[PDB]
Amino acid sequence: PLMVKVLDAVRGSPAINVAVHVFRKAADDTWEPFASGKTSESGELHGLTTEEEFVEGIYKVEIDTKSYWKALGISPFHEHAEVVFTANDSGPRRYTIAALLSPYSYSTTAVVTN
Amino acid sequence: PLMVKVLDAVRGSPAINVAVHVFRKAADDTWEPFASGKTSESGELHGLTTEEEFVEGIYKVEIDTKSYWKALGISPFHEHAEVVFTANDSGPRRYTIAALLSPYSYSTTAVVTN
Amino acid sequence: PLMVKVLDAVRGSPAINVAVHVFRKAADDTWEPFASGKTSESGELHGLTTEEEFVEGIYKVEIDTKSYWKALGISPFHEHAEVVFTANDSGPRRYTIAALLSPYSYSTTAVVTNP
Amino acid sequence: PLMVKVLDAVRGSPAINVAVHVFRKAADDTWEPFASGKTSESGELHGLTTEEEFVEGIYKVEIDTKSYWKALGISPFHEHAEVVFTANDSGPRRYTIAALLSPYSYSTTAVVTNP
Ligand SMILES: Cc1cc(-c2nc3ccccc3o2)cc(C)c1O
Ligand SMILES: Cc1cc(-c2nc3ccccc3o2)cc(C)c1O
Repeated sequence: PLMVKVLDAVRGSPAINVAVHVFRKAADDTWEPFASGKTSESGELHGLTTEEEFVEGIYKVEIDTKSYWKALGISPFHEHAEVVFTANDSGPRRYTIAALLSPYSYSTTAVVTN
Repeated sequence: PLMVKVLDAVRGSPAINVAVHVFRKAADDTWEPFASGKTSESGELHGLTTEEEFVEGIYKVEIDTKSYWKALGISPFHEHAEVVFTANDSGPRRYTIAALLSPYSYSTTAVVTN
Repeated sequence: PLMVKVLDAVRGSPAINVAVHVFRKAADDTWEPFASGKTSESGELHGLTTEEEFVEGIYKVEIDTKSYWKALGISPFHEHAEVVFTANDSGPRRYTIAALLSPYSYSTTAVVTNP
Repeated sequence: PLMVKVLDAVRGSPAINVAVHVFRKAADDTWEPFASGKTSESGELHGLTTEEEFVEGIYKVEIDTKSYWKALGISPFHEHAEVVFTANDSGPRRYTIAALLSPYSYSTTAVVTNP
């Protein structure tokens, strides 16, 4: 039900081998680790969770943009890119979180479908 | 070698049934019709051209954003979104032109891969 | 009534010295030159037109992004970024056309105000 | 030395009355409140800090986008837009953090200048 897609606006390419960490907000308002991985050669990270586990709640997707840019020898602005949202059962069932990265900027969108 | 992907930033969805026209710049500097279609239920338009036909040159991809927004009952700013680029044989072989649409704004990127 | 602002997403800076050409669609459906200029050290281009001259019409703002990137040593994807819109069709408005540039991407927005 | 600018991509306008909270990472690795305010009728938030107070550190600018959209009748995707960055680590700089908002998307950039 959750996929993350990361693109590079400098090179016009997928952003490959980017670390992504997903957290779920706990009852005490802290962020508990939920899922993680590294983007593939297509800039995608699949397999993070299952329908059973991905219950309604507040989630944070953290994309390690700084390390990505540093590996390319480029000085970036942000420590990371953060996407924070509520999963809602009454909306469509599949969430794609997409991010388009530049050294001093990023764009993010959600594509939520059935 | 050419795919167009259109997303809706208001609804968080693919932008479905959007008209897309591709033109190739002619020797006399006019834009000659090249390919066209309507985005699918996934916001994608595949099958526009072939490797044989998609020779090096300057291309324009015109996305009919105004009609899209009007069909949703939303007043938009732009007449259309235009993406103009050179196809180059020495770069990667497959071009995805992606657009992320809002009523008064849009984002576009190119994902060029082998 | 028409201002253009250009930012560089690689440098985190205004995009300075960017050429901008504005056209207006004529009665015969061709794109007539309307005005032109270059962005300043703030990434802004002011003074393109006047409220008298900026009548209703369909306008195209062409931002010459390719030349900008090439001069930074980047061979960019796009030839230019074009922004096409109807202006002043409910009376005079002020338009800011903003663009944020990367070598293989850009975003553009408009801020439209009624004086 | 720190300004926040917020634009609305649906309306083509400044995003007015947007709450913004700035935090700074403390020695113990927690996010300490640093400053806060709301965007003006221009979509800008000035006066958050001073060059004396805005020392080197890791800062988080939280833009309360959800509340903004809900008040326009749109149930948006994100809880907020957060911008996290190291500041002033090569001496004082001026930072503009800009955000362009849609219900299911945003973009953000920084403009960093050396006075
Ligand atoms: C211009 C743009 C494209 C995308 C985009 N998301 C995509 C997903 C699959 C294939 C191509 C894609 O392009 C995402 C964002 C946040 C953007 O600002
Ligand atoms: C297209 C765009 C414009 C801006 C923008 N930032 C601006 C600052 C002052 C005036 C107009 C401005 O437009 C910011 C972002 C994150 C964008 O994606």
